[PDB]
Amino acid sequence: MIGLVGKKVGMTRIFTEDGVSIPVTVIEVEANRVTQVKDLANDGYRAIQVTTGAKKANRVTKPEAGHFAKAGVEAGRGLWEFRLAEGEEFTVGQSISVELFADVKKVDVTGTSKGKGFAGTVKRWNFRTQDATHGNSLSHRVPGSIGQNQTPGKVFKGKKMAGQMGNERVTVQSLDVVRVDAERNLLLVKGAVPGATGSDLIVKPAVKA
Amino acid sequence: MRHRKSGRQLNRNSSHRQAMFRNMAGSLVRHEIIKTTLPKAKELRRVVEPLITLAKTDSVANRRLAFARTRDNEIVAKLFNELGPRFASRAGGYTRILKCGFRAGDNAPMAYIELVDRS
Amino acid sequence: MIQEQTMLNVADNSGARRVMCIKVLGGSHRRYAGVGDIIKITIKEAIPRGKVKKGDVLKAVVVRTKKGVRRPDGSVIRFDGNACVLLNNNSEQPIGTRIFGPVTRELRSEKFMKIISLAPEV
Amino acid sequence: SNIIKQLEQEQMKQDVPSFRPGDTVEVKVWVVEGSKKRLQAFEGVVIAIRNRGLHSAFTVRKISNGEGVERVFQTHSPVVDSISVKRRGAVRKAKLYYLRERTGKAARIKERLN
Amino acid sequence: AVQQNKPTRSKRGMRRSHDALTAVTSLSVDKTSGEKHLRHHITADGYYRGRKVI
RNA sequence: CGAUGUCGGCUCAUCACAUCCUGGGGCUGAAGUAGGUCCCAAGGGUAUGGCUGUUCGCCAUUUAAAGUGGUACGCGAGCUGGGUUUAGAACGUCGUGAGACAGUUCGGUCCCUAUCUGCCGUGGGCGCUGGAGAACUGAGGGGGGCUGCUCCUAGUACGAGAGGACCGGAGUGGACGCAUCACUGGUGUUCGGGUUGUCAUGCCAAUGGCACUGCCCGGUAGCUAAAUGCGGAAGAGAUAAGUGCUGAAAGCAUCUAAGCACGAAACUUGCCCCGAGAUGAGUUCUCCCUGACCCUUUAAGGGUCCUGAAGGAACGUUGAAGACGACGACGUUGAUAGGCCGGGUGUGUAAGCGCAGCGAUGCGUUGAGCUAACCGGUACUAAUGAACCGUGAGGCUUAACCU
RNA sequence: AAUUCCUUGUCGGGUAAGUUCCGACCUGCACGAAUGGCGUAAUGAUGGCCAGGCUGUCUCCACCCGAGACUCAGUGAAAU
RNA sequence: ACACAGGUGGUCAGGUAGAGAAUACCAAGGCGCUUGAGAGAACUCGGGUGAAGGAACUAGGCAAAAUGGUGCCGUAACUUC
RNA sequence: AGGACCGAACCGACUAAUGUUGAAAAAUUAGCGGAUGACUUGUGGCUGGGGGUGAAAGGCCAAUCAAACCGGGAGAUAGCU
Repeated sequence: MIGLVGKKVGMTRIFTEDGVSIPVTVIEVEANRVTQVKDLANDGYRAIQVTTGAKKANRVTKPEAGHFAKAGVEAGRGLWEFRLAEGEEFTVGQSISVELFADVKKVDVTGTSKGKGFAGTVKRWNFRTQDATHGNSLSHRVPGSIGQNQTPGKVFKGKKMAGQMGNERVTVQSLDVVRVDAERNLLLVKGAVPGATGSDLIVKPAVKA
Repeated sequence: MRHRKSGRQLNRNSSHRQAMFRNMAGSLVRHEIIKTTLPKAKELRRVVEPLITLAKTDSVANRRLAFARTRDNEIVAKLFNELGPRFASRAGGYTRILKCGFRAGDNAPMAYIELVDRS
Repeated sequence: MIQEQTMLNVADNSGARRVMCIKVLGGSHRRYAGVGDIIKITIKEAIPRGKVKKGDVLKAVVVRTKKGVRRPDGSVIRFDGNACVLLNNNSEQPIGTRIFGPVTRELRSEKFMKIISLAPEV
Repeated sequence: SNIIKQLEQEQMKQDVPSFRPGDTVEVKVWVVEGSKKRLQAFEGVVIAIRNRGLHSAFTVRKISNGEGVERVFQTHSPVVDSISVKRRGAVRKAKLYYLRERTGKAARIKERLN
Repeated sequence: AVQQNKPTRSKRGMRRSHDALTAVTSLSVDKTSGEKHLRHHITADGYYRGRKVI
């Protein structure tokens, strides 16, 4: 089944009547108007393309507006693509709302993680800090040794040292749903999702059986 | 890692930062013009503008609070008597930024500060 | 939230007064002990004629802690001190015959029916 | 984020009593065991109140069997049933964490009578 | 921490490829005085976007 | 020997399999449970302390397990310097003596700003054959592959009893990783308060500075774990050791010679991420340019005027993006940033005035005053009108259609 | 035992666990009486051990304030 | 060798708190140290705080943390008293 | 009274960190010991190389010490590089 695109309102809690304080993430999912439908004849594969949100009419470029005018679809804030499975079908310009998730149980959430910039080996790979005392000099949070001697005489590919945190796509799998409400265009999931408040997300049904 | 963090440190001590912004904000009401560096001018905006709207209402409690900052009596009477009634209609924007290039000593990007009432 | 080398109070009349936690059984590289889980303790100070003496190695369970225990609604129940209850090393049954001070509710299990019945409160 | 504030407003319980730090507060909390549920009392002095919308909470310190027991109480949870102030204490702070080290006559809260 | 062989004038040249600056390539004109000044900056004699400010 | 730094420990690992556990199977002097042995299997995981400088070792207590080895007995331009093994001093012993004895004993300076290879990230230029904005396909590459305990089957099969299953199903944990701040919390020298000493504002009062933020008590946002969710799965294909069906060679037999079916955390996938420099440079959609004139030793030639499109660049306001680049949002057809209004939070009832008290003080206004990064708004200020790069329909040959 | 190689001698104490420490035995490789022997109150920036308090030493780090590192302008080396 | 975080003998010495030439803030007096402006990465140096445990780290409580003043009460083994 | 006690100047250098092409050819920072005595310090003098001096390390004798520095024999010698 195809997924949707939502925006992270933030986080809150839901108080079940039995007494469980479920932590819940509120994902604003405005209805995804379909901008493009692809098939096997000219693309060689089956996928649809949606948009959501509202962009400024001046800032949308002429090729971007030409794509939206062809689809008969008002301009959104972005474009995303979902492959269809066997048996699914969609038409260009049709809308898809929250109510697709009114019967699914587990969903997968995809987003770009919170960027943290250059971070050390202690944070990037949970390297244990050396002795803060007992003679130790200028080497507390350094990664220490990085390789062996003359054989091999080199550092292997994929070796863990410091680098860039965040700002990459990360999928969290098998999150339970709590509420579906197209009257508020909302969606409720137990747990935490990547990204900050107001970020972009992709919500798909879980492939994890 | 500066995530949603506001307020520059300007490579100085915190008390020195408060002391500079205490002194130079007193210069803004004193002469109505300063050519100074651009980052210092942007956060003169963050300290002077709450003071004048605090000086928009005149009371003995407000004068003492306006004396705790800027620590000068002549500044306090100037703040309340003139710019009190002068800025009673302004909803913010009490000053403006006018870039003026760079220094010659160190190439530091300067910019003029300017209360918009001055003509 | 009890680890190795931890001094612990005692809530029964087994004879101990201050005990030392030396192991957290139930898992390789396990760091901490919550509430109602098996730990191995040694006795550091005892009354003269209790059921146990100084320097014995036998198991115990944690019934109070300063870190607390999280309720499913988000509440937490924490105490001013961390206290334990002695058990026999092989039968896992409590050595003492009384419980001093309240215990929590998450000890309610088939192994600990004796303790909560003997508990004075909660 | 008016979507969030409207969302928590539904599960916002309508009536909570007004209390401040220093008040000897009686709390009735539901407890479920087996197939039955019961109402359990909890007396003590409140020492720390966190007001934050739906996530508001307050912490009550209780002396019991010679030692101290502390709770926090998610005010808008269905688990807590009734809150009743039994004494209006007089304190000079919004947080009373110094009661962890005062016991007996030292841990004496003057009433407020206001 | 010490170099082992002498680099050439070529390898210094490749490292100096990215060292060149860039010109302004566009400096704006005040509406009144008509003189050329940096964009979003005041002019030489005290003009900015057509009003005298100094 | 015109220098290749030693043992041990810390940090970081990587590989082999002669496998410690988990996985599969044969035989058993294998009733079951639990083992012995051997074969296949390198995916993943594979202790904490006491003693000693120790490797090792013993001991206590865990664990499913606490594997064996190579990597300059890995790793000092990464750390330590406890030992060995400098110069001081002493004991025992040898020597007449100076001195000496991997015998003991106490103390005893470990430098380097990284040029190249390597690796981790992050960019500029050019190319991909008119230019540009997007969304993808997927070659290829990386990450992840751990596991106990309890319950049901069942107290069944097996067993005289003690005991006690496989197969399968359900739940809940230990460690590891990812993500997050809704909860509990930590920090929070930009918020509020208490207080000592001193100096200053003329003075009382109220404040400000300094004394590590003077010393503290709380605490917004952000970050953060000790906090909260998720994961490692199911399945598929070909298989290892192994288990077979039919069946000759070789009238029998045989898993094999023809053919056919099973068979494991390995392998190929399924899961997640990167991914068209994949120079094999891809696919799809959209947008933009359809004016002339000369010069030549006429070529995918050169030049002049006019045109300057789409898009991009630059500037400014900037960001839960960020070392710088880069990335994202906005520019008065505006909420991009700051101020302001209301709120919320935090601190705790300001200052002033009035009353009581000789007074320190307490009470009324008053849950007051003040409030940072938070929420909802609000053009008040700064994001200027313009210029700059980018071109004139895009080569040759062949083939199929439209004619 | 500043001396004991075998040696982590043996036994007891301390510890859950003690090659170090304390007390004892004497099989003193290779103590021993002014190149002093055994004790010795007090003293020691002396050596070894244990305990209370105390804590980021540590499990295991997390945040913050300042100085560099990073960007811009000016000057501007070195080993090799 | 430097306009160098070093070395160099004597004299004077106020206010408050303080026993004090200690120390903290000051008076007279002298200086802000011959590169600045930003950004608010890793990492290094100097510090502040901290859940729970409190030496489990390590050769070794190294370092850090903790104690601190005055008066009064009271204070053991041992001893050359 | 005390080669007394605690603690500044003053004298010194026990531990750690930084530094180690340093600010410095031995220092800075936080702690540390003595601090009326075998103390410490200003000025001048005396003791010289197989010699001085040494509460003794083979230490100090002009950043040089198991025999100073400068000049000379001296272009010592070198079966070695």
